[PDB]
Amino acid sequence: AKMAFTLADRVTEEMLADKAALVVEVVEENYHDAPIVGIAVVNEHGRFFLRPETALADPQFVAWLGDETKKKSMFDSKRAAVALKWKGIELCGVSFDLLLAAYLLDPAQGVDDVAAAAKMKQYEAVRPDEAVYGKGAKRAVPDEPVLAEHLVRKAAAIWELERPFLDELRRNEQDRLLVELEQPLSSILAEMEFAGVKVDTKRLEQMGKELAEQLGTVEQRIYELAGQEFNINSPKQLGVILFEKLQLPVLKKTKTGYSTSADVLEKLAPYHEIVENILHYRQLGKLQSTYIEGLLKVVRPATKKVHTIFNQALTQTGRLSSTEPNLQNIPIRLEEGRKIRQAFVPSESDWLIFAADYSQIELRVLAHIAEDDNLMEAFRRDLDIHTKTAMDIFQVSEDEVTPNMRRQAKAVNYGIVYGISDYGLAQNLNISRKEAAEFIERYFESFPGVKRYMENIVQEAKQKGYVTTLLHRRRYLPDITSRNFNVRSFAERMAMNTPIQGSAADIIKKAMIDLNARLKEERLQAHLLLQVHDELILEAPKEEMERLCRLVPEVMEQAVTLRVPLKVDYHYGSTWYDAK
DNA sequence: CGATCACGG
DNA sequence: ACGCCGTGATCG
Ligand SMILES: Cc1cn([C@H]2CC[C@@H](COP(=O)(O)OP(=O)(O)OP(=O)(O)O)O2)c(=O)[nH]c1=O
Ligand SMILES: OC[C@H]1O[C@@](CO)(O[C@H]2O[C@H](CO)[C@@H](O)[C@H](O)[C@H]2O)[C@@H](O)[C@@H]1O
Ligand SMILES: [Mg+2]
Repeated sequence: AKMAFTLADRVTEEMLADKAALVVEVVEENYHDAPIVGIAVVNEHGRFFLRPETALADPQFVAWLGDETKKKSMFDSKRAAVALKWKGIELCGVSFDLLLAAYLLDPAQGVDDVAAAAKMKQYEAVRPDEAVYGKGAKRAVPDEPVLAEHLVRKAAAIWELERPFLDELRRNEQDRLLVELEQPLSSILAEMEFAGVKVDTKRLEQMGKELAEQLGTVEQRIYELAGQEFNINSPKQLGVILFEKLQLPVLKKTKTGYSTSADVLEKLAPYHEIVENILHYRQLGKLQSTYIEGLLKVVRPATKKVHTIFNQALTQTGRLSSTEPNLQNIPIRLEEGRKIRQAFVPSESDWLIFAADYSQIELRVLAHIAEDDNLMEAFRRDLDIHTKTAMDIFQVSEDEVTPNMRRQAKAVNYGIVYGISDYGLAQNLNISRKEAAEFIERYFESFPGVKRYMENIVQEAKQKGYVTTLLHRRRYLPDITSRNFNVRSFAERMAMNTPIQGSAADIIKKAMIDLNARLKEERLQAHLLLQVHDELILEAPKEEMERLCRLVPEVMEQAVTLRVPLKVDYHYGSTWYDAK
């Protein structure tokens, strides 16, 4: 169609109205220190394209960007706010984010550009980003006339789409979810990303050297026990060595061949001691490629900071994800890998890392939603839920529960409600299927409210076509009412899990908002560095630690009010490792 | 490029 | 058929 706009040479007053759609275009997927390629503004007065050299050097435009009373509608304002922070420019007054609006309406659409959001409301006057920029190796900023139209069309779409999106969100009881939760969170995340996390690169390099030496050792020992050289990192080549050369029993097959999973290898340990060396090599290899080589590749060598990106509009359940680097999967469960955490350090001298974590938040959320008398009682009385379950499924008194029995009970606790089978429980814990089935019966008899939640939540999903979380986030499950046992089954387990995992996401998000408010309120230097699903990581001057110790846990625990209390553990020290 | 494997929640 | 949600390295 025909859409008129001003390809402007200079900023003018009518471009600085107090309500506008604004596009600050960053074409690099990773927007940290990335170029801004163009600016579009659409308001009551018209449509404008501005060259970034010009607009970002203009004191009036920069003031307008920074003024919170001048309201902007955008798509992915976090991308813009961060790219602008790298250029030394503050962005304020973002009142609508089309990306977050589309995400809330349906995460399954995987909306990742203005065009994809526009399609939800049959708005077609805008091209997909991939069509304008090209895919893969063809990725390129087009000629200025083409770029300018594309950006103005994006700004025009946001301008037209705000009301229809807000109208549907309001209808879904998700309007406060957008304006009071996700949008404020976006600003908090932008600050966390830009600040970054400081890394001890010398320590990482030292670990890397040693690891390469252990790797070399374990590798040769594997070749020696196998009587051949092969690529150990090739599950397929490893399959041949284990199941053809060594004639080890084939315990599991996939559509592609023999499994060499950690679980299969565990079950093969009575047969040959090689499998235990292979497990060791894989643990070492992971630390090396992922957490040494990977981290050092992205660290900024002049500041020693890593700058992750929290994807706020990706997961189906309302969790965040973290990329380039992922800081939500740094090792903790085994002591060797946990030491990577010593390389995560305060950004200034005399600062400390502070870490706080919800205790068993998903099971507390389950207690609340299911209204199981027995489960609710456990949390109100501050009992250990994993020990209690152990007592119920092993039919023993409390003192008889072993640390191993607690671990098995933890697997039961995080498995049954989400649809684990007796088979799955038997395979995962390497125990008899008959006993696994008894565990499952005893659990349900001990927590009958949980059995009824599973039945009721699946019924609700079938009747409504979606499930909802505590703060009204939705996930649609069109696959749920199918005759196809597998497709229906996978959808049923999503119905069981999403309300629990998604409600836990809602609670921590609200917690981050409340916390930001107070830190700023009491004018502390403390700020957030990271969120890890049910944990918050901060850094602060050491003097601030007696305050954080009282403030952080309280904000966290009172974020929402449930039919059971929420519990938070917290720790500080001179590295992330030490914050335990 | 989709599976496999390992790491976290 | 066989708990859920993620990212990265690596393979063929
Ligand atoms: C280990 C593991 C964990 N999870 C999720 C669900 C919980 C969170 C946090 O794990 P944690 O051991 O702290 O659990 P928590 O209940 O906090 O137990 P602790 O009191 O920390 O022992 O991770 C899981 O889904 N499957 C697993 O096998
Ligand atoms: O800016 C993050 C935001 O952008 C999207 C696309 O709209 O994802 C892009 O950026 C991510 C972070 O660099 C990449 O991981 C992703 O591959 C890229 O498409 C959204 O998905 C995201 O919320
Ligand atoms: Mg825990």
